[PDB]
Amino acid sequence: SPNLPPGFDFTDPAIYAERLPVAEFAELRSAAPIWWNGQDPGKGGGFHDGGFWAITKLNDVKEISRHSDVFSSYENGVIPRFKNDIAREDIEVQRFVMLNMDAPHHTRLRKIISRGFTPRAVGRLHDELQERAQKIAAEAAAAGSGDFVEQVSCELPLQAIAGLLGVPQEDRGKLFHWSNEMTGNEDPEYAHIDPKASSAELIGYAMKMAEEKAKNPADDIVTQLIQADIDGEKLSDDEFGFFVVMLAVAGNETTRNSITQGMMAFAEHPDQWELYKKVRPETAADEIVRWATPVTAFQRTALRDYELSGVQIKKGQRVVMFYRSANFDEEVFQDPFTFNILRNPNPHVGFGGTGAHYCIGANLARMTINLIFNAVADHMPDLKPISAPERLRSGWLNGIKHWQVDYTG
Ligand code: HEM
Ligand SMILES: CC(C)CCC[C@@H](C)[C@H]1CC[C@H]2[C@@H]3CCC4=CC(=O)CC[C@]4(C)[C@H]3CC[C@]12C
Repeated sequence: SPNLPPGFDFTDPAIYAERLPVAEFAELRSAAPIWWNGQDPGKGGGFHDGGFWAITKLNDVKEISRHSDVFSSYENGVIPRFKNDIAREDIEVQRFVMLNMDAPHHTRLRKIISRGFTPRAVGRLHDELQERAQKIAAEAAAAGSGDFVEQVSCELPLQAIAGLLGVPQEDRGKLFHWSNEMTGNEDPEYAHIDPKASSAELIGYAMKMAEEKAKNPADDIVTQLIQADIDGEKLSDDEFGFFVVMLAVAGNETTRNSITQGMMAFAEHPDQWELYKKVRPETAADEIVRWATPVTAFQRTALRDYELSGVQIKKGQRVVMFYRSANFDEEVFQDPFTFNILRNPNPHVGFGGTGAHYCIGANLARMTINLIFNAVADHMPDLKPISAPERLRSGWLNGIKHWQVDYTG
């Protein structure tokens, strides 16, 4: 049996508020790479099934991710932890998010939304995003010091997703705050905010945008979605609203945490920061995503009994894929605990295990990361931290809320 504290739960948001449980994941990969993480009644983060299988090795993450015929996103959704008292209907409403759909309906909605994330569509955004990155870093730098998360990390992904959606840059703050409220609900900084109401506020905004784009269509996702046809029928209001929920959250709660944690890594590894500033290599974004693993974990539910790496998984049981563990898998990566911005091949699973749900934003994310680090290297090459990062209290999202830095060092 692995050497862990009795009752230890790898989805416990109390851990992530303080730290990433790196030695605990390392202990599972060594001792029990697929391991039954039991959960006491009422302590299941919204699930009441006694616990789940912790999946810690990259090969097993791929096998689950790539066989969605067996491992369902729809049955319990993919988020493995909510507040302990969330109502089951409030988990099930998240089946209106494409991330939580299975084929065939998943297939139809993904085919539509992917039309706006083609490699040449993303490549067409380069100059715009570059111009924004330089402005963001110049403005942060002129302030001398401050919160890197708010001044640097959040802006470029937030502008990017607002521009893609068709949100006027003037209302971009609204998306960001609603996304933070919906994903921060277990953190004391978001105390007294009902995430259901924040979802409803964003959805209401999305419906205002749908009326705006119905009269004034434009080259943007809201226009695309309200015009979409599935075999003759428009997206339902529920699916349209939750499309914007999903996109606002993916846009505002992933890339910014890779950027904060990439800069944390560069502060800890000055060797790699000098190399980055000189060469600006095209492999840096992927090492930043491996090192940052912005999504710690997503889950699936077995639709039939299934043998995985000698372990018998039962129909109806949850498997929780710890990307944070897989991205440090000693049998995959040469020196996983070395931050190496030249690492290649780099078969990390920051964007999941591949298969039907693979991140549609991955190339956008990598562009965003490269553009913002080039701008930070240009405008604040000697930045240094002032105090420790403040981590988000979440049992699946690996967030940095705030991080005080001196842009001058
Ligand atoms: C470094 C940044 C990002 C990370 C680490 C990340 C990570 C992920 C992960 C782990 C998944 C689940 C994949 C799976 O289950 O196989 C996913 C799905 C998805 N992501 Fe990303 N993401 C990032 C940025 C973005 C951005 C910027 C957007 C869009 C603007 C985006 C849009 C989506 C969408 C729509 C899905 C659902 C795809 C589906 O279910 O078919 N992501 N992402
Ligand atoms: C990487 C991206 C694709 C991830 C996107 C995950 C999104 C869809 C998830 C993450 C947290 C989820 C929210 C959790 C809080 C919550 C409680 C409810 O009672 C209503 C639904 C909401 C408001 C959920 C809606 C769907 C959200 C916003």
